[PDB]
Amino acid sequence: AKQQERTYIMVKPDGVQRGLVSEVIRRFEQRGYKLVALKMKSPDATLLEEHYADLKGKPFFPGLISYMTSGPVVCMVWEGTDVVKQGRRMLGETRPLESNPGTLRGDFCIDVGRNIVHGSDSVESANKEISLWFTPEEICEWTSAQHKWVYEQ
Amino acid sequence: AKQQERTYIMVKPDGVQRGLVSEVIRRFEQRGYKLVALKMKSPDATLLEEHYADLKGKPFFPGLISYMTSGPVVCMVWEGTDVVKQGRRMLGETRPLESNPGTLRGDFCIDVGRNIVHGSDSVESANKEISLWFTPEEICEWTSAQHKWVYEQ
Amino acid sequence: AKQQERTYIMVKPDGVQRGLVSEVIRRFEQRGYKLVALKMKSPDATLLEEHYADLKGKPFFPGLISYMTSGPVVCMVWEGTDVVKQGRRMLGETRPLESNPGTLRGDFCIDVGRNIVHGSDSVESANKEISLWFTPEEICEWTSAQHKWVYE
Amino acid sequence: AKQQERTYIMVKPDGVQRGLVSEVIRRFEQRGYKLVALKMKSPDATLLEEHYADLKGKPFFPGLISYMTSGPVVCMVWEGTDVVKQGRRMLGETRPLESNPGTLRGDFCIDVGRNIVHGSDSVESANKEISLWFTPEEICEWTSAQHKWVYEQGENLY
Amino acid sequence: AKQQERTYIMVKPDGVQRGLVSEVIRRFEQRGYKLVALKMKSPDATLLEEHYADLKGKPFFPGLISYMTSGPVVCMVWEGTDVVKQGRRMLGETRPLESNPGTLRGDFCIDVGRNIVHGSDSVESANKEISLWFTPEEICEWTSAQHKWVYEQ
Amino acid sequence: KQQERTYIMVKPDGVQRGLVSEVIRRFEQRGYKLVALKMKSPDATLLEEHYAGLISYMTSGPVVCMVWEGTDVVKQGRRMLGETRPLESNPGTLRGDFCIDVGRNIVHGSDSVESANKEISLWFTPEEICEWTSAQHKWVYEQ
Repeated sequence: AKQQERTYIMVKPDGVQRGLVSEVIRRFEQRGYKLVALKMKSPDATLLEEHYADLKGKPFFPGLISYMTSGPVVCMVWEGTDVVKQGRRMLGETRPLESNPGTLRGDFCIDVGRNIVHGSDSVESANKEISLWFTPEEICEWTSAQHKWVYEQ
Repeated sequence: AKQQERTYIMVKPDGVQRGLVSEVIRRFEQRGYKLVALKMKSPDATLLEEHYADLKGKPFFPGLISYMTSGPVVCMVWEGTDVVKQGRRMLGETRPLESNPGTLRGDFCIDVGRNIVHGSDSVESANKEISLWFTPEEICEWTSAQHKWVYEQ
Repeated sequence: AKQQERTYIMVKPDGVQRGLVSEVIRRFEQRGYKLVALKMKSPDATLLEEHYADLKGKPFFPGLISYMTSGPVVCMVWEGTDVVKQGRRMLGETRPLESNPGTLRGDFCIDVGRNIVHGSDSVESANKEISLWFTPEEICEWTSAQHKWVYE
Repeated sequence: AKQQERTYIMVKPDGVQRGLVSEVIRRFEQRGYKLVALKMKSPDATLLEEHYADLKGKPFFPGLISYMTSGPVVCMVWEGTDVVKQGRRMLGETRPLESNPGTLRGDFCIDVGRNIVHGSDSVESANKEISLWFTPEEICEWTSAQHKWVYEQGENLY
Repeated sequence: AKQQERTYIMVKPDGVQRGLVSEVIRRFEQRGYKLVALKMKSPDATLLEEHYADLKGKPFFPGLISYMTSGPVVCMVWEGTDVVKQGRRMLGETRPLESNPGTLRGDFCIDVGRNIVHGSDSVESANKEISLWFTPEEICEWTSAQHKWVYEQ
Repeated sequence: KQQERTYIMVKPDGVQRGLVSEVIRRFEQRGYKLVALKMKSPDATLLEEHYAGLISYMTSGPVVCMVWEGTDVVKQGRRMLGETRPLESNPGTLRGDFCIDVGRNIVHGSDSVESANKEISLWFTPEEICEWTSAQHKWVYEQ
């Protein structure tokens, strides 16, 4: 069951605009994490408001939703051991100015509000996010040919 | 109307297995072409049989369909001037042994039956393929920040 | 004589805006060619009008000049055997739609009017271009540590 | 203003000799920092002596000046929020043996005396360095097409 | 003398299977370390048991040896100042889940049992490993053209 | 068919210029299988047979010797290296991306299957060939 952990990764509108979709996918793909769902979407405010439900009511919330509807996003689900936490380490710290070289934000970003990508903060949050952005039918079950070389039996 | 041209690009099951999704996307993204639709899918045989309708009744057709259902694929639509023909030039010749270094198949492939990616062969094919794989609601309308720097006025 | 050939390479305002300066430099640097002059510049119209003198009078000319002053450019001189021709090959055809994958234009662009970079079309052209865009004191004389491994 | 902060980055003779000019530029360019000045130069000993003014008197000083005049350098000015501090971070520690993988020095260097690049250590030093290595006429202002995607709305805009 | 320090680096079977030989070499080559010995080998269990002598008796030991003989390895010797310590830092922590982005394991690995590469842990163990895996006749003496630009003399 | 092998060698200039990883990458990423590899300082006698001023350069530093396996690897290998003369080679090839002089063209590749078999047996012993099966075999090749 451990290798079956999943996380939700989203390239934010700035990531798409700046031509960083392939780079975000590369960090996960080259690591041995398995891509099990993927779509480009122009979500409406209602969907984004549920994604960010924990931030409702905060003064910056309306601006956040407006910004998140200003361009398309790329939604992904990745599967593998500890992918939630590893996913977060690969993105960098929330603030690019605190992120290290070698991370996505540390390599490509400057402002916290333009930090190109979102990753689930916990397995529980991942499960919520995955079900919000994808139907079960959109999640593609497959077995990697490199499984026995990425994981110990 | 020439900038509006679109083509259908699909990472085949071998491209997904070999971890080349990011590389295929990169070739288009870095060129200035605009990603307008994207999804991972496990298509059933009926959708693939329509995609490959012109090959129906060829002796290799059954094996092609079985192969194309042997892992997930990544479906994409790219937009920009001459994208059908340029997309094909970037993929390389159909046969990897005839493809030049610098092209996707020339860099990454050996066998014509394991040639990692599909690109529409013509504007007519592209229009058919786009509407076969995607509904209009899955196509994302957006304007790239770099438009005026990729295209002349 | 051969090894001292020089060409003029210029990242155009779209190349700079699209963050392709490092990539243009890499194609030459990794090839073993020697960078002997480099500067970012905002040329005035009078210089651009001399650079494009043969085009003066064409309907698109004023627009070309305004476009070429719309952002800074990166000016370079590269040195090495057959650098003019090899530089043009590495850039790809002038028209990106006719340029092959593996070339700068084949990899990165689409419209001939947004074709990110210029390289001299011949040694004759290079001599003219280098003299127009650089002063002799801006050319840096040096010997590469890999010279004996790049050249026989 | 915050977004207008600038730093001086210089590829040292070893960085040029080892073919690392493009890689140094890439780290800044891909990050959204704006290149506003750039030139290759073979500076006179006196310019370098002024650049390292506060190292005069040190036994290694003559040696440092001779080394820094041993090949051309590439001078740059980069602009963006926190560019001085982020620039240093991207370069890695001064000592390559203390620098982490992913930084320029950690990926490409071994010896502190051959550490390929210099970055201003502070805003004060950066302004001094920019003025020493470039004239105001060499600074080429511009606004990036990607500005609104690299930066959020700036605060206290008049 | 300090510039003459050497370490033993080995791409394990998973690193070879996953196509990561060029990437391991790149990390050392681009840093200015000097490659002085290199070979692909399918070692006998006897050689591996001596390599892993400190682990004899552990319950996983027989399984480790059978794993390490399940595909070829690539053996290397690198030379330069502090290469043992720097080499380990470039590989990352033993555990990929603790390794930082930018390191080999942090970029490409997930399971500690499939952590693609080995590096000597000390000058003492490096000297033992080098003489275990290579004869003196396989070590190539040469001087890099970039020596005076990598090192201050 | 898929068992075809070729001999690729990084010449002393390729090693000196830090291009070993890149030569390996071009073959590795293509799906070709590395079955033999070694760094060596061959003597004049091995070099004279191989080539039956050149011998001096070819002994001026170490080389990296390789055997790659896969369908059409001799011809595809040559294509990936580029034309013998770098000034005739296209961008995307190793010599077209990294070289200028024919006498400093960083790499050698067998020109035919017959030459490859001869070169492999000249530069490697049978015991140095490592046979294995790639986990990606069924995705690189059609059954």
